[PDB]
Amino acid sequence: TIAWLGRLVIERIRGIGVAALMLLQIIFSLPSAGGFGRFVYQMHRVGVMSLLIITVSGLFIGLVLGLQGYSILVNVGSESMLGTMVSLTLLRELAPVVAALLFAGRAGSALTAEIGSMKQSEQLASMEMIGVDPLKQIVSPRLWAGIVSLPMLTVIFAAIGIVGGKLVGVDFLGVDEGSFWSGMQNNVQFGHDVVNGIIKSIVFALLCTWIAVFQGYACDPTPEGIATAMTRTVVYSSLCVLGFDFVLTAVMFG
Amino acid sequence: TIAWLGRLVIERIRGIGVAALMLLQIIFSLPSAGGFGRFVYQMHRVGVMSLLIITVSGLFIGLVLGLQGYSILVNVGSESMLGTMVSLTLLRELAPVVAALLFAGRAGSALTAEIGSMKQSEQLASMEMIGVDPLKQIVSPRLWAGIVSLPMLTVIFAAIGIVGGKLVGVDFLGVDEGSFWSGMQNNVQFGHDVVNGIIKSIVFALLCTWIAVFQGYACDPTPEGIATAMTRTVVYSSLCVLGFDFVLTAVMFG
Amino acid sequence: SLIEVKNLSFNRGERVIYDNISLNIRRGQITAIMGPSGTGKTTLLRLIGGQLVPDQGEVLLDGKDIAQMSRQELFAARARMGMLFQSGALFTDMSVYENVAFPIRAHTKLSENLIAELVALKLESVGLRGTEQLMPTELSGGMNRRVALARAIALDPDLIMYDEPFAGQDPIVKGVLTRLIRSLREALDLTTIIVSHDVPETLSIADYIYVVAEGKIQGEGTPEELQAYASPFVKQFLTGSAEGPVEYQFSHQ
Amino acid sequence: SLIEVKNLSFNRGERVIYDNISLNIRRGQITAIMGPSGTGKTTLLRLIGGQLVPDQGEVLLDGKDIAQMSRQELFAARARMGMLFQSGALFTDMSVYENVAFPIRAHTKLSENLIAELVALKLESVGLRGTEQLMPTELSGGMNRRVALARAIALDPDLIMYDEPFAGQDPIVKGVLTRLIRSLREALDLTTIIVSHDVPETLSIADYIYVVAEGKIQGEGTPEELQAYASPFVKQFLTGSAEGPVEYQFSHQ
Amino acid sequence: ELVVSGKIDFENAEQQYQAGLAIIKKQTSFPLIVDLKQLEHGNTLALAVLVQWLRQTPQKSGLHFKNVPEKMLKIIQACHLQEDLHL
Ligand SMILES: Nc1ncnc2c1ncn2[C@@H]1O[C@H](COP(=O)(O)OP(=O)(O)NP(=O)(O)O)[C@@H](O)[C@H]1O
Ligand SMILES: Nc1ncnc2c1ncn2[C@@H]1O[C@H](COP(=O)(O)OP(=O)(O)NP(=O)(O)O)[C@@H](O)[C@H]1O
Repeated sequence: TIAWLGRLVIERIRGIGVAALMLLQIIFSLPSAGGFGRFVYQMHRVGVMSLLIITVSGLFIGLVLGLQGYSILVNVGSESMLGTMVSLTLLRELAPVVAALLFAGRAGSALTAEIGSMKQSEQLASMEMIGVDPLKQIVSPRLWAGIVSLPMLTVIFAAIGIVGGKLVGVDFLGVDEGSFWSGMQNNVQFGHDVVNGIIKSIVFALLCTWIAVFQGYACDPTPEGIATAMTRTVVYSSLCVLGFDFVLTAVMFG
Repeated sequence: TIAWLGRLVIERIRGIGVAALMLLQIIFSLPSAGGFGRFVYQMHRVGVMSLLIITVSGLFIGLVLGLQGYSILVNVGSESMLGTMVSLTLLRELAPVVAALLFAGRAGSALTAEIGSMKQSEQLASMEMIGVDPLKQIVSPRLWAGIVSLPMLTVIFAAIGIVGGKLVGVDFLGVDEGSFWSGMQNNVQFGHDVVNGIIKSIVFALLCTWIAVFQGYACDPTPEGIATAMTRTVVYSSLCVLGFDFVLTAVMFG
Repeated sequence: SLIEVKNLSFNRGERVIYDNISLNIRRGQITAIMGPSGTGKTTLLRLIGGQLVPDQGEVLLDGKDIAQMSRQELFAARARMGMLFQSGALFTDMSVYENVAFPIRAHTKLSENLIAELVALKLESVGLRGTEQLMPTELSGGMNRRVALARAIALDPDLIMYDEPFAGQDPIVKGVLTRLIRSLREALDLTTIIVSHDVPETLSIADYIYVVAEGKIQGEGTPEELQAYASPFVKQFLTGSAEGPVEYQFSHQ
Repeated sequence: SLIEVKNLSFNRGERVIYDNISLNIRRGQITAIMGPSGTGKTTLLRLIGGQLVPDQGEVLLDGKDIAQMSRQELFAARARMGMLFQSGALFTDMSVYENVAFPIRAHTKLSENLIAELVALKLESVGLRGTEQLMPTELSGGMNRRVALARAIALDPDLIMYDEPFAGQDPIVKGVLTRLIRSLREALDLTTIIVSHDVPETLSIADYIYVVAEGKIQGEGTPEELQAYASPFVKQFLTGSAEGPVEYQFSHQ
Repeated sequence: ELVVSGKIDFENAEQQYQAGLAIIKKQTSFPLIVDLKQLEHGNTLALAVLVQWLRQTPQKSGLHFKNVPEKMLKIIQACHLQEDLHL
C-alpha cells in the first residue's frame, strides 16, 4: 500500500548515486586522444542539427518581448527602457533557460534514445569482448558535444532575440535607434551581464547532457524502457535547470 | 543531392494534411455513444500525474522573478512594481508558455509514446477486426483529457508563481505588503488579463495534444519509429506554441 | 463458410505485394500458407476481408462481395472472425477477464451474470480457469498466447486465423498450441488458417497448403502433392536445402 | 581451447539463474546448450565469456583462472574468441567495411592496405564479397546476419559462440547457416558453441549436448545418449511432447 | 628463387609484406613459384599478405605458389573455388 512510495523513492535515489559514479569515470579518465578526433562528427547531431529550432524560437521570443515591453513601457520610458529590458532579459534569464529547455528537448531526448538503442540491441555490449571500452568510444564524444554545443547555441539565441526586440520595438513601433543602443551599453556590462549568461549556460550544459547519457544507458533491457527513458530525460533535466537557475541567479545578481 | 530536401519538405506537408483530416474526424462529438468513465480515468495520466512537475516549476519561476524584479526596482526606488510586474508577467506571458512547454513536454511525450505503442503492438489493429472503432476508444478521451488539463494546470502554475514572487519580493526583501496587493489591482484585472491568459492556454492545449495524438497514431509500423516520434512531438509542440504565442499576444494586448 | 479471393492485386509503398492471387479456403478444413519471410504473409491475411483495401480483385464470403454490400450486415458479419496478430495482442489496461470479455460488448447486450459465465467457460477451454483477476502483463509468454486465443474464440466465430503462431517459441509451447488447434477445430466446427514459416509443423497440420512467394502462388496441394511437384522454388523452400534459386554475392578478381 | 566451468552460480539481483553448473567445453568439438525459453541461456554464455561476475564460480581458459589475469593477459585473451549475438549486433553508423574490420584495431597496428585485404577475404568466405561499402542498414535479413558473423571470425579466434542461430524463421536461412557453421568449423579448426531453440536443428549438429533448465543440468550426452537417459523432463523437452512437467492453473466448483 | 618464409603474425606483418614487395621490385624474371612449406600455420593474415603481393605483379605476370600447407588451402576453399589450383 504505502511502502510502495517508500520503495520508489529509495530506488530512484540509489540511481542518482550510480549516475554520479558514471560521471566520474567518463570525465576522470580519457587518455585515448587518437579516437577523440571524431567528436567533431558527433557534434553534427547535437549542435549543427539544432540551430533551426534555437533560431526560430529566439526570434519569436525577441518579438514577444518587444511587444509586451512596449505596451507597458509607453507609460514609463520606452525610449530608454526597450533597450535596457530587452537586452537584460535575454542575457540574464531567457537565453540560459529557453535555449536550455529547447535543447533538453531536441537534443536531450534524441541523445538518450540513441544510447538506449545502443544498449537494447546489445550492440554496445558486444564491444566489451573486443576490448574497446564503450565509455571511451561511445559516451565520451557525446558528452563533450553537449558541453560545447549548448553554450554556443545560448549565445545565438540571444543574438536573435536582440534582432527580434529591435525589429518590432524600434522599427515598427516608433523608437530611437540612438537611445536603444546607448541604453543597452549604459546598463549591460560585459562583466557580468554577458558573462553570467555564459556561466549559467555551462552549468546547464553539463547537468542536462549528463542526465541524458545516464538515463539512456539504462539497466533494464526491456523495449518499454526506451519510451520511459525518453520521457524522463525531458522531465529531470527540465526541473534541474529551473532549480539551479534559481540559485545561480540569486547569487549573480544579489 | 538537392532533391533530397525537396522530398522531405513535400512529405512533411502532406502529413499535415493528414493530421488536419484526423482532427476533423475525431472532433465530432460522437464519443457519447459509450461511457465517459474512461475520460475520468484518462485524465489521471495526462493531468493529475503532472501536478508535481508543474508545481515545482511554478515555485522556482516565482522566486526568480521576485529576485530579478527587485534588483532592477531598487535602481528605480519604486517597490510597488513587484505586485504589478509579478502579476502581469505570469498572467500574460509565462504561465501560458512555461506550462505549455513543460506539459508537452511530459504529457506530450508520454501520450505520443503510448498511442504509438498501441499501433506497433497490433492492439489497434485487433480492435478494428473486432468492430470497435479505435478512434472512439483510444483516441477520443486522450484528446479531450489533454484539452481540459492544460488550461487548468496553467492557472495553478501562475498561482504558485505569484505566491513564490511575494514570498521573496515582499517577505524576505523588505517591501511594504500593501503596495504589493494594491499594485496587482493597479491595473491588471481578473476580467481581462486573466481571461487572455486562459484563452491562450486553450489554443495551446489543442495544438499540443493534437500533435501528440497524431504523431503516435498516424505512422506505418517502423520499429525505430517510436523513439523518433517522441522526439518529433516535443519539437513541433514547442514551435507551435511559440509561433502562436506571438500572434495571439500581438492582438490581445496590441 | 467458404471464402474466396480472386484476382487479388495490392500495392503498398509503391510496391506490389500481391499479384493475382487466387485462393479457395475450404470449409471445415485447415488451410495453410507458407513462404519466405517478409513477403506479405500478414498482409495477405489482412486482405482476406479485414481493414485493407485491394486495388483489384474480389473478396467473397458465402459467395457475396463484401465490398459495399451492406453496412449492417458487415458489422454483424465481423462477429464471425477471431485472430492472433503476430506476437498476439492483449490490452495492457485490462485484466484477463476483460480481455476475453471485450468483443462480447461489440455485438451483444447481456447481463453481467452471463458475460461473466462466458468468460469463465472460454478461459477453461484453453486451460486458464482462475486467472481472471490478474493483469495480463504479469503472465508468462505461454499464457499470453492462450489468453489472446480465448478472446479470439469468445464469440463462437467460424473462422480462426493464427498469424505465425509457430514462428519462434519453446518446444513445450509448440506442443500445446498444436494440441489446442486440434482440439478446437473439432470442438467448434472451425475453418482455420495457419500462416507460418516453420514448415515442419505446418506440413503435419494442414489439410491443404499454398506456397506463396514474390506476390504469386508458386504451387498448391495437400502436403503429399506439394512434395510431388518440385518446382525449384517450392522444392528448396519446403526442404531447407541451401541450394536452389537463392543468391550469394561474389565474383573473384 | 578447453574451457572449464565449475560450480557456477549467478544471481540477477535476488533471482537465482544458475546453481552449480558444471561444464566441459571440449576442444575441437561442437557443443550445444538447449533448454526452455527464458532460463538464462544467454546469461550462461556471457558468464563463460567473462563479461559478468560469477558468484563464487570458477572459470578456466586452458586451465588459467580468468579472475586472476592481469590487464595484458585479459586483453590479449579477448582476441581468442568471437560471438554472434541474437540481434546481429551491427553498428549502424558504420559501413560494412568497418563492421568487419573493427576488431582488428583492438589488437593490431596494421597498414590500411593489409586491413583492407583481410576484410575482403573474410567477406568472401561467407559470400559477402559484393557488399563492400554499403551501409548495413540496407541489407536484407540473411545478408545482415552474415555480416555480423564475418566480424566474429575476423581475428581467427579459437572459439565462436552463436547465440540463437537457429531461431531464424526462414528455411532458406536455416540451410545457409547450417552450412556455414560446418564449413567454417572445418576450415578454421574451430571450437563452437550453439545455444538455441527448435530441436530438429541442434540435434543434428552438435557432437555433445547439455540440457539446462531452472539453473540445473537436467542431463548430458551425445544426441543418442540424451534419448537413452532421457529423464522425463528431458524426454518431453526434446520430443516437444505435451504432458511433461508443465502446469496451468486448475480447480473447479 | 627468393621467397618470404617463417611465421607471419600481426606483430611483423608489415615487415614481411615489405620484404615480399622488395622481391617483386627485383623480379625481372618470372614465373617463380613460391614455396610456402616453411610457413607457420593457422594465420589468415599470411594470405592477406600473399594476395597483396599477387595484386602488384603475379596476377598479370604469371607467378604462383607451391608446397602450400593444406590448411591454407582449406581457408581458400571456403568459397574461392575458382582459384588457380595448379602447379
Ligand atoms: N501500413 C504500412 N504501410 C506501408 N508500409 C508497411 C506497413 N506495414 C508494414 N510495412 C511494410 O509492408 C509489409 C508488411 O507485411 P508483411 O510482409 O505481410 O509482414 P510479414 O511477412 O508477416 N513480416 P514477417 O512476419 O517478418 O515475415 C512489409 O513489406 C513492411 O516493410
Ligand atoms: N542489469 C540487469 N538487471 C535486471 N535484468 C537484467 C540485467 N541485465 C540483463 N538482464 C537479464 O538478462 C536475462 C537474460 O537471459 P534470458 O532471459 O533467459 O534470455 P535469453 O537467453 O535470450 N532467452 P532465450 O532466447 O529463450 O534463451 C533476463 O532474464 C534479464 O532480466
